[PDB]
Parts: sequence; C-alpha cells; structure tokens
Amino acid sequence: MKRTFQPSVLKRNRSHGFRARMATKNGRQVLARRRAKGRARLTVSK
Amino acid sequence: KAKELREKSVEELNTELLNLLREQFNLRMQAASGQLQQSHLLKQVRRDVARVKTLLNEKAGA
Amino acid sequence: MIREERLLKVLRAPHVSEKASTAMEKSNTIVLKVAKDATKAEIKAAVQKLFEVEVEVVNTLVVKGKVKRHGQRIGRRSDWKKAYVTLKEGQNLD
Amino acid sequence: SRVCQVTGKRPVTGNNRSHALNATKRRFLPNLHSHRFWVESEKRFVTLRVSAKGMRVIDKKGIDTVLAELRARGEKY
Amino acid sequence: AAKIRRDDEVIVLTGKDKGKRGKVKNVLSSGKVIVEGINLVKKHQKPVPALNQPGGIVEKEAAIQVSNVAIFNAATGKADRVGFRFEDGKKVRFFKSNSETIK
RNA sequence: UACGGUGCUGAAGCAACAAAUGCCCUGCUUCCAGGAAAAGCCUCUAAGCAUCAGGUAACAUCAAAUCGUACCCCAAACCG
RNA sequence: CGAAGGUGUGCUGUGAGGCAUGCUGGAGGUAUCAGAAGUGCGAAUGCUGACAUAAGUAACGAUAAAGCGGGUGAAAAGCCCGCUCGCCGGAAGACCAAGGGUUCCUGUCCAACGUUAAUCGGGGCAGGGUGAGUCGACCCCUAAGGCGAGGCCGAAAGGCGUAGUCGAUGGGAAACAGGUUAAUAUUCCUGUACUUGGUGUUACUGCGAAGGGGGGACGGAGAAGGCUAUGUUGGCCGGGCG
RNA sequence: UAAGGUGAUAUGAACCGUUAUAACCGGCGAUUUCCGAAUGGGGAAACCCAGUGUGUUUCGACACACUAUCAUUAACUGAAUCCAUAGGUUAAUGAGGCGAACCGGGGGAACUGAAACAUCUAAGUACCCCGAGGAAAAGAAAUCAACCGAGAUUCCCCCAGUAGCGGCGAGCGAACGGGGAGCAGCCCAGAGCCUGAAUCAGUGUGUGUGUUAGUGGAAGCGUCUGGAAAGGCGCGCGAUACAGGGUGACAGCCCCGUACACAAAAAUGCACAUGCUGUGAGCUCGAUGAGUAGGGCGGGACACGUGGUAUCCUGUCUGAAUAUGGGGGGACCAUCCUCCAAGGCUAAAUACUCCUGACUGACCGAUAGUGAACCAGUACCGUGAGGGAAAGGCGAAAAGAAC
Ligand SMILES: [Mg+2]
Ligand SMILES: [Mg+2]
Ligand SMILES: [Mg+2]
Ligand SMILES: [Mg+2]
Ligand SMILES: [Mg+2]
Ligand SMILES: [Mg+2]
Ligand SMILES: [Mg+2]
Ligand SMILES: [Mg+2]
Ligand SMILES: [Mg+2]
Ligand SMILES: [Mg+2]
Ligand SMILES: [Mg+2]
Ligand SMILES: [Mg+2]
Ligand SMILES: [Mg+2]
Ligand SMILES: [Mg+2]
Ligand SMILES: [Mg+2]
Ligand SMILES: [Mg+2]
Ligand SMILES: [Mg+2]
Ligand SMILES: [Mg+2]
Ligand SMILES: [Mg+2]
Ligand SMILES: [Mg+2]
Ligand SMILES: [Mg+2]
Ligand SMILES: [Mg+2]
Ligand SMILES: [Mg+2]
Ligand SMILES: [Mg+2]
Ligand SMILES: [Mg+2]
Ligand SMILES: [Mg+2]
Ligand SMILES: [Mg+2]
Ligand SMILES: [Mg+2]
Ligand SMILES: [Mg+2]
Ligand SMILES: [Mg+2]
Ligand SMILES: [Mg+2]
Ligand SMILES: [Mg+2]
Ligand SMILES: [Mg+2]
Ligand SMILES: [Mg+2]
Ligand SMILES: [Mg+2]
Ligand SMILES: [Mg+2]
Ligand SMILES: [Mg+2]
Ligand SMILES: [Mg+2]
Ligand SMILES: [Mg+2]
Ligand SMILES: [Mg+2]
Ligand SMILES: [Mg+2]
Ligand SMILES: [Mg+2]
Ligand SMILES: [Mg+2]
Ligand SMILES: [Mg+2]
Ligand SMILES: [Mg+2]
Ligand SMILES: [Mg+2]
Ligand SMILES: [Mg+2]
Ligand SMILES: [Mg+2]
Ligand SMILES: [Mg+2]
Ligand SMILES: [Mg+2]
Ligand SMILES: [Mg+2]
Ligand SMILES: [Mg+2]
Ligand SMILES: [Mg+2]
Ligand SMILES: [Mg+2]
Ligand SMILES: [Mg+2]
Ligand SMILES: [Mg+2]
Ligand SMILES: [Mg+2]
Ligand SMILES: [Mg+2]
Ligand SMILES: [Mg+2]
Repeated sequence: MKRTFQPSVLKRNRSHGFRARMATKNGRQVLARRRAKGRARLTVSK
Repeated sequence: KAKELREKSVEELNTELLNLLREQFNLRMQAASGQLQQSHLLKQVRRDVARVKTLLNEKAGA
Repeated sequence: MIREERLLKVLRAPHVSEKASTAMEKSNTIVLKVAKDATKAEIKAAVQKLFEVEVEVVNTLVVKGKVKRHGQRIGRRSDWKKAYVTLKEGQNLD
Repeated sequence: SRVCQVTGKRPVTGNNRSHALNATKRRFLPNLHSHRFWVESEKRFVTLRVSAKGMRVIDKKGIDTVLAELRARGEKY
Repeated sequence: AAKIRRDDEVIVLTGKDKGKRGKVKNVLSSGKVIVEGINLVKKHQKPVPALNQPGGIVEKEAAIQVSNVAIFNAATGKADRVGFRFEDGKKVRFFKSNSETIK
C-alpha cells in the first residue's frame, strides 16, 4: 500500500526547517523550548 | 623566544615566520610519509608561529 | 599573486595508493591530499612554486568521511579533498 | 488602529449584560473620524483620525497647541 | 609543597614491608610513590613479537601511598615528619624532630 | 604465460527489402472547450560621449571557478 | 577470636514475634527508655524486571527446480570452478531522478545478524575507491505561490499588499568515438571537435536604456508522405565437413 | 607556585623540565573560522552570489576595509506648485536578539462547585502579548477620623471569618482601630534680590575594606591478632586545631586539612575624604494644573452581584465654579470637621534564584532520589510540535592469569 511518509528533503526543510521556524514568532518559541530541554538536534535541518 | 623576537623588526619577524612556515611544510610532508621520527617538532613550530604572530600584532597596530 | 603562506597551508600530504602509483608511472600524475577549501589554482601555484615543477592540469574530488564505531559508540571521520595533479612530460618528482 | 491621535482613546472591553445578567464580552470603540484641519500658520490642511472628543479639544485649545503636543509625544500628523 | 620527593630516602610505615627502606624512584599524581625495591608484584608479562619480549613472570615495583612512608632521618636512624620553613627567603624542608633542614 | 592473464598481429567490413509509437513535425489539415510568463537573442533611438570611450571583423593569449559523480533505484539498499 | 545480610537447626512466648547457634559472607551493627514515620501487601484486567506454561508444538515468507564432479576448509544440500536442468525476458534485463547515504571493491574473521549450516554475505574489522570549461546543479529568467522597504489596517501579537526580491515542475552557450581500473569515467588516456567571456594589437567607425518593437511563445484530435534507428535475406571473409 | 610534566577513555611513542620564562592556578591582554538578532543581497542554518574603495601583481590575479533596517538629530538636495512641503541622499548616535523566577500593564477561558443549571463560583486563575529593573510597583493626603485627634508608601500579626455582599443559595469577605519592620521628603507650573552657596550625577586621585591565585600550620611509640592496624593491651604527647576526608579493618598525634596567623604585580567592587565638570542654594513677592470636576446612557473596579448605594475608572453625549472657591465624611439636605484634584520625582522595610561560594539535614541511597549517579534530554518513537528510557560496585593494589 502507499504509506503516509513519502520523503522529500526540500519539502521537509521548507515545512519544518530552521528558517521556516525562525520566520514566525511561534516557530521561534519552538526553538526556545528545544534549547531549554537541551535537544541535540534542534531542528530537522542537516 | 619572546625576548629574542622582541628585539627584531617587523620585516625580520615576517621573514622568520616565512622560514618557519617552510619548515612546517617540510615537516608535514616528512611526517606524511613515515620519515619523520621526531613528532615534537610540529608542536614546537606551531607554538613558535603563534609567538611570531603575537609579536607582530604587538609591534604593529600596538 | 597567491600568497606563499596560503600556498604553504594548501597541501597536506601525498596519497599512497595502487591507483596513485599507476597514475604516477603511466600518466605522470601525482595524487595529493589537500586542504578542503583549496582550489585548483591554489594547488597549481603551490606545486609550481614549492616543488618548482610544471603542472599541466589539476582535477579535484572531495572524499566523504566514513562512519566508524569505536567499541559501541558511533563516530564519523572527516571529509577530505583529493587532487590529481598531472605533471608535464619530462618533469620528475621524488 | 482605532486610536484617537489627540486623546489616545482606545477600544476598551466590557460586557453585554442581558436581563438575566448573561455576560458576553464586547468592545467599546471610540467615535473616530478622519478630518482635515486647517492650520492657519502653515496655511495647509492636516488630516487627523480624531474622535469627537478630540474635535472638541481642538475647538477649545486650538490646533497649534495640539500639534505641539503630538510632536512632543512623537506622533505623526 | 610536597614533603616526600623523588631522590628522598624513606622508610615504610604500613603494609607487608613495615620497616623497610628505599629511595623514591618517581612520585605519581595520585598520591603514590614507587620506592626502589619494596612493593614487589609478579606480573605475568605476555610475549610480544614486536618489542622483543619473551614473556615471563616479571617481578617489578608497585606504587604505594605517600601516607604509608616517611622520610628516614639517617642521623637518629628513624622516621621523622617533615615541616617547611623559609631560609634566606627560600622554602626548605626540615625534620620535625631536631628541627634539622632536610638535605 | 603467476593459467587469472599480458604482449603482438589482424581478413571482409557491401547490397537489397522491410521498417517504427522515434525524426522532418514548435509542421499540415481541422475543431472549439480557443490553448503560460520573463530573460537570453535581434533591432530602434533617448539622454549622454565626441575622434576618446565604446561597436564588429580577424588574429594572439588567458580563463571557464565551486559542488555532485561510489552503490541500490523496482528494490534484500526507498516508503511499509 | 567475623557485623549486617543470606541459609539451616534448636528453643521460647497466647500472637504479631523473640533468642542462641552451624555454614556462607567479609564490615559494619546497636541495648534500654523516649521521639518521628515514605511503618507491614496476595489480590487493584495494579507498575517494573526475571522465569515458566502451552512445547521442542506451529512455522522457517509465493509450487520458478534442481542434479553431479572437483576445490577450499575443522566441517559443504547452500561458498568457488565446471557440465547439465529449469525460470524471466515490455522483465525477475539495462540506465537514472526522488530517496538512502559508503550498502561499492579488495583482504580477513564467523561471536552476534541471516528464520538451518555457513568457509558465504548488503554482517564485523582494516584499507582502497567517486577525477568534468561541454553531464547535472550553481548561475541569468520568470509561473503558481511565498516574503515584503515604504504603505493601509488592526487591543498587542499581527493581517494584506506596492516597489521589489525569492521561488522549477518550465525557458537559457558548448563533446563525440575508441581504449583502460579490483572498484570512476561523455570526468582519465588517444584522437578529433565546440562554446562563452576576458585582456591585446590591426583594419573599419555611431556607440549608448531600467525605455519602444520583434522573437522567445506555446491547445486538442486526425491524416498521410519522406526518412532513420533497427531487423531479415543475399553477397563477402574466416573457420568447419560432422 | 613549582619538581615534575605533555586533559580523559588509554597505554605507548617522541620530548620538555628539576631553582627557574617546564607544567599548573589567577589577573590583564592577543587571536577569536562558519551559521545564528546576522546586519552586503539571497537562502532548504552552518551555503550561494556581489558592489565600492584603498592597496599589491611575477597581468594569472590576490589582500584589507566598508555597504542591513528603523528612530532621532544635522547638513545638502528637492516635485506636482511660485515660495514652500512631501520625498531623496550623506553623516553621527542608539536600538534590535537571548535569558530561570519575581514585577507592572493590555486581553482573558472552561472543566469544576452550586449535589441539575443560566445569576454566581472557579478566577482576573491558566494562557497569550507588551515593557522594565535588580528589585519593580505605589508613594508625601482634594486621606482617615469624629468634635478627641492622627499624619506619605510598602510589609507582618490582630481586628475577623466580624460588618456586610449574595438565586441572602453555593460561597465572597473587608474596614476603622491597635501592635510592629522600616522611615525621607521634595520640585515645576515665576518673577526679582543677592550668584554658584546645599544636594546629586559624572570623572580623577588617596586611604581603608573586601573579591579574583595563594603561604605557614601542632603532637606516637611498643606489643598481640591479622593478608594488611588506624583495632585490642600498655605507656606518652598536642589542642584557640577531637570540622571533615583519605590512607590495605575503626587514626587528635601517617597524609590533605582544621584553629589561628598572614599574603597581591594586576584587575575590580564598596565605603569615606577630596579635586575637576555640570548642577543650582537661600530670601522676598506671587501664582495654585478645564473639555477638568460633576451629570445623562452603557459597562467595569471597589468585600459591596444596582440594590436605598456612597467612592473610583471611562466608551458615548455633554459640561462648572476656580481661595470670597471646591472635594469628602456610604442615598440625600443642613451644620460642623477635614483636605486642596485635574503636573511630576523619591531610598528603606518587600518578592524571586538562571548562577557562585560556604555549611546543614530524625532528606533518598540505584524500581528510590532530578527524566538522567553510567557520553541522558542520549538511544528510540513521531512528518512535526513533541514524547522519552534502560543501564552503578573485581581487588588494598591489575598483581587483570607467564606457561
Ligand atoms: Mg568535480
Ligand atoms: Mg464568565
Ligand atoms: Mg600511609
Ligand atoms: Mg555510475
Ligand atoms: Mg533490478
Ligand atoms: Mg562464620
Ligand atoms: Mg541473619
Ligand atoms: Mg550470618
Ligand atoms: Mg544501616
Ligand atoms: Mg505504604
Ligand atoms: Mg487482600
Ligand atoms: Mg497485582
Ligand atoms: Mg517448550
Ligand atoms: Mg499440541
Ligand atoms: Mg503436529
Ligand atoms: Mg510443520
Ligand atoms: Mg524461503
Ligand atoms: Mg557439491
Ligand atoms: Mg538451495
Ligand atoms: Mg553453479
Ligand atoms: Mg521459459
Ligand atoms: Mg509479456
Ligand atoms: Mg558499514
Ligand atoms: Mg559486495
Ligand atoms: Mg561455526
Ligand atoms: Mg546461523
Ligand atoms: Mg560488509
Ligand atoms: Mg541559468
Ligand atoms: Mg530571479
Ligand atoms: Mg511575486
Ligand atoms: Mg512595514
Ligand atoms: Mg505580503
Ligand atoms: Mg528545473
Ligand atoms: Mg560501476
Ligand atoms: Mg522586450
Ligand atoms: Mg499543444
Ligand atoms: Mg537502414
Ligand atoms: Mg553426422
Ligand atoms: Mg594528559
Ligand atoms: Mg549577509
Ligand atoms: Mg539576510
Ligand atoms: Mg461554569
Ligand atoms: Mg458546564
Ligand atoms: Mg454543579
Ligand atoms: Mg521606581
Ligand atoms: Mg482639629
Ligand atoms: Mg599550604
Ligand atoms: Mg599539619
Ligand atoms: Mg576489611
Ligand atoms: Mg491644585
Ligand atoms: Mg467623572
Ligand atoms: Mg454619582
Ligand atoms: Mg462607567
Ligand atoms: Mg460627559
Ligand atoms: Mg469626585
Ligand atoms: Mg453621613
Ligand atoms: Mg499629586
Ligand atoms: Mg541494589
Ligand atoms: Mg533513576
């Protein structure tokens, strides 16, 4: 069957990437939460 | 060498830095092969380049 | 004019290999491990100055680092750059 | 923004209370209107989005005093 | 400000060699010394083709705590604790007994 | 000949027929549902420049950097 | 001269319990009288870990299919070489994009992985391997759309949007054949080409745009005609005479 | 400060050093790639592409600096449109982003409870947004009181679960007054007279006191058991040091320390003193914050749900007097008392702990305690936001088992 994850790095980075998070206010709050929790990989972006 | 190098000109320190960098190249290719059997010379050279760059920023612009 | 200090920091090591020995004895081409940010003109100037030898052409490629496991902890080696430096005919090098 | 430039009036929030005292949040907007005021010294018109209270203030104090207050406040006109 | 140093002659206070003497060969950063000829262990040394070792039961010296040794006072023939004083503006060692400067 | 290979040499190398969903064809015919944009490219002059700049024509010389390039890709290497 | 803890035994109390001691263990334990409680577990389709059971049972993943000799090796139904057999063949062959990211090649190992064994492997370990002016990206250009100086609007955050600037899936310069590596090749080599920019001379002399125009530049279906790829036969050459 | 070193797993190699530029610690410095507010333009973060200028060139080209936006100011320029203005450009200064809690403000729930539920509650709570400081806010009476008087603000204990509010239900819940912590008052709405006089800010200097490396630092032997003594048994000694930790079993006297005594080239905090710059001090005579108070309508805050409801705020419409005046004293009037709104500033007591140092615990002791004693916000899962583990101990010493 066709499963729900059909990967594409361009769409992955445009949707969940660093500059897509840094563009908006709420996306910057996402990066602030992951730094406070201490995530190693802060975003998707390679 | 900070006392020796302090008694030098800017062009003399630049000449020594270029002779150090040539020695650092010849050591790096020598240790690239298995020829170099004195590994401490790479460290001695890297410190002496840092001392020359320090004294150059002291004598010029300071 | 490319500066001599950069020309001294461009070249890292010669690369020993069966392919390097073949290209050295057949095509008169040496294989060098170079700095990663080094370009072809910097390599041609470095070999033409530090070895005083005539370079015909330089081909470059980037070597991707392997992923190794020391014990059970994962790790990754560094990406490094490789240069095929074709010397002109008659030129010789140790 | 529904803000009087002269008085600094602003939409405040309150409640609609029904007969059964059912409270729903509403807003109280100022009666803002854009009006061209003739400045006699500079001999020109200045458009101000001003409430009718502010128009009574301009009719009482004069437009030169108010535009002095708006420059001391740091407000464009 | 170390009391027991390298070329010092010490006596052993505790352990399987309570009373023996020897010279310190090197001091370790962990608060241990290697005293020449005292704390002997027999290591089963494995042969290596490189390094040319045949491999046997090598008897060699193990480290010991600095607390377990004291500097031997060769005058009195005993152990003395070590104090520090300034002579000529220079920090020297001396024996707590007889106030004699360690040399 | 390490039987894996490596070296040397090397004939003929034409014609007919059939023939594509590929090419001419971004064509031609026809229909209505009436079928992207911009740059490169060509050209026109504006201010400006006046015999300098620039233009094309030939020739010489120099440069063309950087990154990817292994391998699977229908699959035991992708999503399951 | 052996603590706690563990494991037995003996004794004792109405009971919760208590005491002594053997073995293990190898360093802490604690009377009494008071004090404070994370103070007592068999159940909560309780939570976590370990071990059973069914049970050495079901199954070992397309009914495309295997047989033999020799080799290696501790050992071969499965590996290698060989001869036969069978299967796909508009694919179960070959080349890529997306995606993965060293799975590529060589040597070595067989613990784990592999639904069996394994000397084998996309497994472990070490080393090696990806070569471009012409391929592609980058780059020039824009679509849908996004962002958006100013601006307009909005309690605030912010929303929309002008000039602009991004944005391919589309437009835009140029390389082919042969050979070669264990592994790369339109990238290396041999041969033969091509394009766009430069500087520099020489001849000639209207050059100039963010502007104007042209071009780029565009649909569906259908009909033939002309070709080629390619194939067949003949000829030709080499070998053969079962 | 030093006789030992070149961080760890993790040896080894090659070396350095031993009386002082070995190492180590601290102060001030130097360098400080790329991304990221990211700021030269773009961008799918750690990448792509420039422009201008000044320099070098072995003409191939190299190196360095600068170039974001907005606000404010100044200069120049500059439309329709004459002047002008908008606009443009240069230049200078500043901001931007991050961050635990506390704080002020703008918005603002519902589950729930009421044994249902709609007024009410939960609760101005959670949450979102904005701004600030080391604290913030508030603050020097148009206040209370009661005919006696008090004398800014904030905080604690009472008053008091009282008075009240309230489908008078559920529930919400003061104040006056009293005891305390802490205390500090001032200025402009304006002229003069005397003129720099108090105070504050900044910047120097000097002294003291800290902080950021450090130094000295007492006093035990014998014997028995035992693998090992710090234990047992004797005999001594120190203590302004018997806090604590380590050392082969439990050490005041083995070690590190502790009590105590000191110590800083350099940086820096805090006090004073004073220098300089700026600042004005005091006296006299005045002035006394208008679309404001108040009112009507609709809401909100006050313990007070419109009620007989004072007081405060304002979205809307209005609208005074002004020291011979006005506000309040819980509907309202009269008398009396008290105060002077429509301009501001102000320390302390108060709140909190991302972080640092010291110490403590009838706090845990590896299914506990942080999710994490261990390379844990990791492995792993998820497109993503996000979720989120398991896993400690040889021995005194590797002497980690030659053969
Ligand atoms: Mg390349
Ligand atoms: Mg409500
Ligand atoms: Mg000891
Ligand atoms: Mg390929
Ligand atoms: Mg295939
Ligand atoms: Mg026992
Ligand atoms: Mg027991
Ligand atoms: Mg027992
Ligand atoms: Mg216990
Ligand atoms: Mg319990
Ligand atoms: Mg039960
Ligand atoms: Mg249970
Ligand atoms: Mg079974
Ligand atoms: Mg059965
Ligand atoms: Mg059966
Ligand atoms: Mg079966
Ligand atoms: Mg099968
Ligand atoms: Mg067989
Ligand atoms: Mg088989
Ligand atoms: Mg076969
Ligand atoms: Mg078949
Ligand atoms: Mg078929
Ligand atoms: Mg691998
Ligand atoms: Mg393979
Ligand atoms: Mg086996
Ligand atoms: Mg197996
Ligand atoms: Mg493998
Ligand atoms: Mg392009
Ligand atoms: Mg573009
Ligand atoms: Mg657009
Ligand atoms: Mg804007
Ligand atoms: Mg927009
Ligand atoms: Mg494309
Ligand atoms: Mg291949
Ligand atoms: Mg055009
Ligand atoms: Mg069409
Ligand atoms: Mg043909
Ligand atoms: Mg026959
Ligand atoms: Mg180290
Ligand atoms: Mg930039
Ligand atoms: Mg940018
Ligand atoms: Mg409710
Ligand atoms: Mg409800
Ligand atoms: Mg209820
Ligand atoms: Mg304040
Ligand atoms: Mg009175
Ligand atoms: Mg000391
Ligand atoms: Mg001491
Ligand atoms: Mg013990
Ligand atoms: Mg007043
Ligand atoms: Mg009012
Ligand atoms: Mg009223
Ligand atoms: Mg109201
Ligand atoms: Mg009114
Ligand atoms: Mg009033
Ligand atoms: Mg009354
Ligand atoms: Mg006031
Ligand atoms: Mg345990
Ligand atoms: Mg835990």
